[PDB]
Amino acid sequence: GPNICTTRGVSSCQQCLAVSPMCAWCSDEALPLGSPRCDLKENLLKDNCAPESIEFPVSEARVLEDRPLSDKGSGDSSQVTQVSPQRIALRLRPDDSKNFSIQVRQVEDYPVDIYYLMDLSYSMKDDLWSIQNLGTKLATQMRKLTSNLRIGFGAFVDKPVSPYMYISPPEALENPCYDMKTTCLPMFGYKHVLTLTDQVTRFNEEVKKQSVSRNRDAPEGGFDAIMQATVCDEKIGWRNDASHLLVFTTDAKTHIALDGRLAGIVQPNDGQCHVGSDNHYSASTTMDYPSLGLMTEKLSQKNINLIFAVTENVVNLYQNYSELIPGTTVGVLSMDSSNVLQLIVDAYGKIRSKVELEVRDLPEELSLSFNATCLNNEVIPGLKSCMGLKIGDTVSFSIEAKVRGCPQEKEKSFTIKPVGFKDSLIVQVTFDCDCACQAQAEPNSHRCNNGNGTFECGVCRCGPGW
Amino acid sequence: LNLDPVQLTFYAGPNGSQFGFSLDFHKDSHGRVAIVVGAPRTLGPSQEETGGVFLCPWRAEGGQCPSLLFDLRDETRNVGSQTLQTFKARQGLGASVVSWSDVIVACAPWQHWNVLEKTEEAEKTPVGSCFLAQPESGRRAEYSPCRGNTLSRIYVENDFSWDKRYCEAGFSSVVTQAGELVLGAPGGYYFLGLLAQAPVADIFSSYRPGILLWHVSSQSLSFDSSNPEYFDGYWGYSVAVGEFDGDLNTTEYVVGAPTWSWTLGAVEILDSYYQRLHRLRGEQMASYFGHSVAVTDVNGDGRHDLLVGAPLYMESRADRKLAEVGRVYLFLQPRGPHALGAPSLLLTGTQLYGRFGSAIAPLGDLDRDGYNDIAVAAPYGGPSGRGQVLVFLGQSEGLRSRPSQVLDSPFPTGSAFGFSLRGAVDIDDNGYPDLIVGAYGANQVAVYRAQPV
Amino acid sequence: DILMTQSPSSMSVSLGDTVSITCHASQGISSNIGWLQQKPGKSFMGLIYYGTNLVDGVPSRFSGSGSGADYSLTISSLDSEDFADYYCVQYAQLPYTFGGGTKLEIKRADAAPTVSIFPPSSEQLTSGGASVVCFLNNFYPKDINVKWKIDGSERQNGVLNSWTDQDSKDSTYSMSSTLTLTKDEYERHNSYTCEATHKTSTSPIVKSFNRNEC
Amino acid sequence: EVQLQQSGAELVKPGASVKLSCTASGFNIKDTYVHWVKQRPEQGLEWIGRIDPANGYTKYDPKFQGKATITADTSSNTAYLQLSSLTSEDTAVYYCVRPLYDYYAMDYWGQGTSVTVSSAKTTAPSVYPLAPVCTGSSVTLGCLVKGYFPEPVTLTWNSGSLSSGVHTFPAVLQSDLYTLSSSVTVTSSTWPSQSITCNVAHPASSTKVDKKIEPR
Ligand SMILES: *[C@@H]1O[C@H](CO)[C@@H](O[C@@H]2O[C@H](CO)[C@@H](O[C@@H]3O[C@H](CO[C@@H]4O[C@H](CO)[C@@H](O)[C@H](O)[C@@H]4O)[C@@H](O)[C@H](O[C@@H]4O[C@H](CO)[C@@H](O)[C@H](O)[C@@H]4O)[C@@H]3O)[C@H](O)[C@H]2NC(C)=O)[C@H](O)[C@H]1NC(C)=O
Ligand SMILES: N=C(N)c1ccc(C(=O)N[C@@H](Cc2ccc([N+](=O)[O-])cc2)C(=O)N2CCc3nn(CC(=O)O)cc3C2)cc1
Ligand SMILES: *[C@@H]1O[C@H](CO)[C@@H](O[C@@H]2O[C@H](CO)[C@@H](O)[C@H](O)[C@H]2NC(C)=O)[C@H](O)[C@H]1NC(C)=O
Ligand SMILES: *[C@@H]1O[C@H](CO)[C@@H](O)[C@H](O)[C@H]1NC(C)=O
Ligand SMILES: [Ca+2]
Ligand SMILES: [Ca+2]
Ligand SMILES: [Ca+2]
Ligand SMILES: [Ca+2]
Ligand SMILES: [Ca+2]
Ligand SMILES: [Ca+2]
Ligand SMILES: [Mg+2]
Repeated sequence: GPNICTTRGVSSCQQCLAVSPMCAWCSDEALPLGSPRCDLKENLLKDNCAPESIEFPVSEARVLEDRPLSDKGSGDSSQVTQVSPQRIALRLRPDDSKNFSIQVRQVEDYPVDIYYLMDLSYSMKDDLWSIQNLGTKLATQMRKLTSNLRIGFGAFVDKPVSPYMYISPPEALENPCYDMKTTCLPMFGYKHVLTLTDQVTRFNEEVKKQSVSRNRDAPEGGFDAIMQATVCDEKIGWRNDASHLLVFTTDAKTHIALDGRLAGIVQPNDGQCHVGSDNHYSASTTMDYPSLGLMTEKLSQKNINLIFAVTENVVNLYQNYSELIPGTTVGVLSMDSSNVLQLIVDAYGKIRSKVELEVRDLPEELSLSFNATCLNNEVIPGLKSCMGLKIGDTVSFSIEAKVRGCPQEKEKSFTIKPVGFKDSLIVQVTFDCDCACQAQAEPNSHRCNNGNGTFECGVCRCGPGW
Repeated sequence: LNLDPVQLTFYAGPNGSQFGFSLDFHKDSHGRVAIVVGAPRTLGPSQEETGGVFLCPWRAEGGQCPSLLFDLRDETRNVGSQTLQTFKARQGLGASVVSWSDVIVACAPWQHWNVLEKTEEAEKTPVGSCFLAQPESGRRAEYSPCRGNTLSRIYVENDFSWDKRYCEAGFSSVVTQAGELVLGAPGGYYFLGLLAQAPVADIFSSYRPGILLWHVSSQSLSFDSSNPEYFDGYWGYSVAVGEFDGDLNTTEYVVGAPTWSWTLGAVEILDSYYQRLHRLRGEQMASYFGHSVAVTDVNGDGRHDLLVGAPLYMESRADRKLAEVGRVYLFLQPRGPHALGAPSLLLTGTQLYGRFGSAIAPLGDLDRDGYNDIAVAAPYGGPSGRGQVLVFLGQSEGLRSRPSQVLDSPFPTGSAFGFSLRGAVDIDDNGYPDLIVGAYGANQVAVYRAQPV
Repeated sequence: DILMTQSPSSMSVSLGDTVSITCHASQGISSNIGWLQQKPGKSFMGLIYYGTNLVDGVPSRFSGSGSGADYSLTISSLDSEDFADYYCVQYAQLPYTFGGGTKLEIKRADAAPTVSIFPPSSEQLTSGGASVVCFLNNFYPKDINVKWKIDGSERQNGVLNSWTDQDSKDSTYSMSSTLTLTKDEYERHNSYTCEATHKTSTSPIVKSFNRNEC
Repeated sequence: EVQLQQSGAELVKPGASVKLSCTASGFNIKDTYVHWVKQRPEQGLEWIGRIDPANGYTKYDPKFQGKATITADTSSNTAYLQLSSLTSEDTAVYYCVRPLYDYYAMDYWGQGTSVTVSSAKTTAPSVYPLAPVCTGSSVTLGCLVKGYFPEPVTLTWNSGSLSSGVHTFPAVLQSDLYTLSSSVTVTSSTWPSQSITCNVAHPASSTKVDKKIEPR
C-alpha cells in the first residue's frame, strides 16, 4: 500500500530521504513508469529494483576510541582515562535519531593540589599558631586518599588604603599594631607565600614565619586573593592533571565589587594576574574587588574547587555566596582553625562525590536527552548528573541525539565532558542527507529535455538557472 | 526616542582628571543653562591629585571649559590646645556635583581630617567635605558635618558608637526644592552610613574660612543603630528626594544601602526626620541593589515613582548558570498612604558585565506625550562592551519594557560612558529636554539634544 | 598660661572719633582671639570671633585685625552706646585668658571740683562715733587725690573713699571721702581739713571747719 | 533666639557651698561647649572651665581645681557650677558662655549670677544728716548711711521729688558692713527755707528711715 514516501510525490533522491528516515530510493533505469521510486526498502526489492542502486542510509553510532577506565589514577604521565568512550562517530539522516552511552569514573588515587589561602588579619593570630603542623598532619591524612599531594600557602588581609588601612600616626604604617602593646606586619592585600609543592615541611616552616596584620573594617579583601590565586597559574603552581582545592579561611564578611569606591577605587577588576616577582598583588590599590560572576568565570576556566572554610558567624553568609558560585563547598571553621584538617578532608570527599555532564559546541539543529544510571543500576530518566558517589564509583549515561531536518554543513562535532574532569567524549557528527548517485550525475543530459536538465539518480532535474 | 545621536556636543577636561565623573545642569540667575562637571583627579598646586570642578557654557561645538576655582590648600589650626588638620590630597573634589538655584555644591568625599592633642589623636580619617559656590558673586562656603575633635581612645571606650570619622560626606548629594542640602555618607557610624542635611543659606551664613570646626545649628544628621542588618551597609551610597507620604509640606528622602544586611542591599524611603516609611529589599546578594536611585512620576498620575539600580544582578540562564548583566526595578507609588508593593516592572541588561543600572536619570517628558521618561546606563554594555545608554518611555501602566532608543558610546574602550547621567533640562531652549552623559575614563562629557519626534 | 596685655586701660574720646584698642599675647595665637563688650551695669555681648569675624548683629563700625601676638579692635565713628568696657580673650590654649579691659569715656572740658566738708551729726556723736564727710562733686578729669588733715597734720587711717561713674548729663566725676573716728578721739583735736588736688589748679582746694566753733 | 538664663543672686556664708544654674533657651544645651567665667572689679575676668553637655567631659583652669565643679543635665537643659569651701575671694559675678559658630569661641553670655560670701548678719543702717558748717550762692547737703547688710539700699530726697543735682555714691564695705553717702546741691534761697529730707529704705531689714536735714 501507499505510504508517506509515495504520497508526498518527491522529485529527486535527496527529497525522498528527507520525507522520513524509513524512505528509500531506487536509481534503476529499468523501472516501470507507473512505479514510484521512493518507497520502503522492502517494497523496492519487491519490484525488481537492483540492490546496488538502492539509496537507503541508516543512522548508526560506532566507537572510534575506547580506552578502558583506569583503575588507579596514580603513576603514569597522566595517561588516566576517566571517561569511556573518548570519541565516537555519529551518522544521522534528516529528522532521525541515534543513541549512545558514556561512562564516567571517579578514579582512585588521583593527584590533589591544596592551596591554603588564609585571612591573616588580627583575629586570625590564634589560627596561625594552631596550623604550624598542618602541613605534615594534612599529608598524613591525605596520604590515605592520594599519593600525589602538593600544598602551598597564600595570605590576605584587605586593600592597603584608607579607610581600610590605618594611616595615622606615621608609626602605624610600619606597625599597624602601634597604638596597642604589640607589633604586627604592615598591611598587605594578597601575598603569595609558597608555591604548590610536595615537600610538606616547606609548608610548616613557611607558616611558622608568617604573622598577622591589622586593618579597620570587618569585611576583608579575600576575594582579591581568590582571583589572583586562581588566574596566576605559574606562580601558584596548579597542575594540569590534578584536583585543585583552594581553601579560603576567614572569620569575617568579605568585600565585594563596587565596595572599592570607598577607597576612591572605581576601575573594574580585569580578571588578570597582577602578582609579580615580589609575590604581592600590585593592583590591590588601583583595581576594584572582583564580582561573583567574574570569580565564577575564572574558577571554572581554571578548574578550581573553591572551599569556604569560615567561622560559625558567617557560615550562612558564605553558604549563600556558594549558591551563587556553583561548585563551591562550605565548611564550618572553628575560631582557631583547629578543625580545618577534617574540614579539608570532608570537603575533598564531597567534591569528588558528584558527576555532572556538560555539553559543549552542540549544533543548533541537535538536541540531546539523558538517562542517568547511578548508585546500583537504577536508571533515572531526564537526568545528566549523579550525586552521593564515592572514590572509585562508576556511573553511565544513555544519550540520544535528535536532528531537526538537514543542516547546511554536513560534518560537525561537539563534546560531552563531566564538570571538573580532564577527559571528555568527542562526538563526530555526519549528516547523511545526500545520495551516492548525485556524485555521478550528468549535467546538460541528452535524456533531459534536449540538454536543458540534469540526469541524476535516474530522473531529470532542472539545471542551474531554471 | 527622539534624542539626536548624529550631532553630539563634546566637552573635554585634562587627561587623567576623570572629567565627567559627575555632572549636573546649572542655571544662573538669568536662567542661562550651563553644565557643571566634576573631575575628581584633576591635579592641584603641588602637582598632586585633588580633583576639580568645571563650569561649561552651552556651546553646540562644546570644547574646553573654565574652572570653578576652590581653595586646595591644606589647613592647620591650633585652637583650644588642639591641632586641627585638613588633608586635600586625593580628596576627590568633583566626585559629586549638584546645582540648586544659582549655587553649585561640589564634594570631596575622600578629604581627610585629623586632630592632634599632645601624643594622642583622633586618627587621620576621610570625613569628606563639600565646597559651595555662587559663581556670579564669587561667594564660597564649605560644609563638613562629620569632622570631630574627639580623641581615638574615647571611641574605643564606646565600642565605636556615633563614629563619624570615615563618613566620606558628599559621596552622594541632593538638594531639596526648598534648598536643603542632603549629603550621603556611606562610611558614617563605622560604615553603617548616615545622611547629613542642612540649609544652603545657613551653610553660607555660618561659614568663615579658617574655623574648620563650627556649629550649623539648623543641620540634622541621621542616627546610629545597633541592628546588625545595617552593619557595613553603606547607607548613603546613593540619595534622592521625592514626595511619597501625600503631604506636600514634607520632603521625603530616598537612600541607597547597597550592602545592607550582609550584602543583600536595600533602598529606604524616609521623612525629613529620618523615620523610615518604606524599605525595598534586594533580590540577590552582591547585586548592589541601591547603587543608584531615581525619583520621577512615570505613569502620569502625579505620584512620584521609584527606580532602583542593581548593576551586578546575575540573570538566570539555561543549564543552571548565572550571568551578571544588571537590573533596574520600578516601583509605582500607590494611591493614598499605602506600602510600595512588589516591583511593577523589571528591566534586565543583556551584555555580560555591562552593569545595566549603574545610573538612572529622569529625562522629563522626552517625546512630549504626557508621560515622563528615563535613561538607564550600562557603562560596559553594548556588543562592543564600550558602554550604552538606553531610553525607556513612560506610559499609563508604568514604563515600556523595551527601549525606545539606544545610545552607543562614541568614546573608546574604558571610557565608562554612562557612569554619570543627567536629563530633564532644555539646554538649547528648543522645547525638548536633553541629556548629558559623562565618560570619566575618556575625560569627556557628551550632550544629546532632543529633537521633534 | 598665655598673658593678654590690653591697652589702654581707659581713654577719653568723643562721638565720631575712630578709636583702636590693642591686645598683646605673650606668644603667637594666630587670630584665635575674641572681643567682648560690657555696657555699664549690664552683661556681656560678643563683638568679634577668630580675629576678624563680626558676631551676628554687631554693627559694621566694629572691626578686628592683627596677627601673631598683636591684635586691634577699631570702632569707626563712635556712637553714644559705644561708651562701655571692652575685653579681649585668647582661645588658642587652655586655659582661656582675658585681657585687662579698656573703658571708653566721654571727653569734655576740664572742670574743678566743688568741695564740701561736713562735721559729725549730733545723732552719730551721741552714739559714740564721729565721721567727717568730704564731698568732691562734678570735676574733670577723673584723676584726683584727697588728703585729710587733723590739726594741720596728715591723717590716713580711717579714711573711706568712693567714686561715681561718669555722669550722664555733664559727663563729670564725683567723689566721697569719709574719715571716721571714735567720739573720744574726735574730741582730742579741733581743726579738720580735707585737701583736694586736681590738675585744674597747682594749689590744692582746701575746706575745713573747727570743732565747737560754729 | 539663643539665650542663657542664669539663676538669681546668692548670699552665702564662708565654708558653705553654692550651685549656680545656667538654663538654655531657644536651643539645646547639648549643642555646644558651655563655659563658666568669673568676674571681679579688680582681678577682672577669669576662665573657670567648660563642659560638653553631650558627654559630661570637662576642662578647668587648675586655679579652680577643687573649688569649682561644672556639671550639666540635658534633661532639664541646664548647666551647673558648684563652688565649695566658699571664701570672700569667691565673692564675684559668674557667667556662663557658649560660642556662636566657632567651636572654641566665647560669644553668647548669660546675664551673670552674683555671689556674695559673708558672715555678716542682716543689720539695719544708721542714717545721719550732713548739714553744712556755720554763705555762697549754692548749698550742698548730705546723707550718711552707715553699717548695713546686705545690699542694696534705695536713697531718694523728699520721697523722689528732688532728683536733679544729686550724687549717690557706690556703697563701700566697711568691715563686713556697707556704708554709702549721697549729696545734693540747690540754691541758697532753697535751704533751710524748704524742708529737705533723706529717704533711705533697706528691704533686707524692712526699714525705711528718713532724716530731715537741720542747720547748725
Ligand atoms: C542566607 O540566605 C537565606 C535564604 O534566603 C536567608 O534566610 C532568609 O532570610 C529572610 C530574611 O530574614 C527570611 O524571610 C522571612 O520569612 C518569614 C516566613 O517565611 C519563612 O520561610 C523560611 C523558609 O524556610 C523559614 O526559614 C522561616 O522560618 C519562615 O517560615 C517572614 O515571616 C519574614 O517576615 C517578613 O520580613 C520581611 C523582611 O525580611 C518583610 O518584608 C515582611 O513584611 C515580613 O515582616 C521574612 O519574610 C527567610 O525566611 C529566610 N529563609 C531561611 C530559609 O532561613 C538568610 O538570611 C541569608 N543569610 C545571609 C547572612 O545572607
Ligand atoms: N553599631 C554600629 N554603628 C557599629 C557596627 C560595627 C562596628 C565595627 O565593625 N567595629 C569594629 C571594632 C574593632 C576595631 C578594631 C579591631 N582590631 O583592631 O582587632 C577590632 C574591632 C569591629 O567590631 N570589627 C570586627 C572585627 C575586627 N578585626 N579587626 C582587626 C583586623 O581584622 O585586622 C578589625 C575589626 C572591625 C562599629 C560600630
Ligand atoms: C530514557 O528512558 C525513557 C524511558 O524512561 C525512554 O523512553 C522510552 O523509549 C522506549 C524505546 O523503546 C519507547 O518505547 C517508550 O515509549 C519511551 N517512553 C516514553 C517516550 O515515555 C528513552 O528512550 C530513554 N532515552 C535514552 C537516551 O536512553
Ligand atoms: C541504543 O539503545 C538500545 C536499547 O533501546 C541498546 O540496546 C543499544 O545498545 C543502544 N545503542 C548504543 C550505541 O548504546
Ligand atoms: Ca582566631
Ligand atoms: Ca577590612
Ligand atoms: Ca511629603
Ligand atoms: Ca506615578
Ligand atoms: Ca514621554
Ligand atoms: Ca533641548
Ligand atoms: Mg579581620
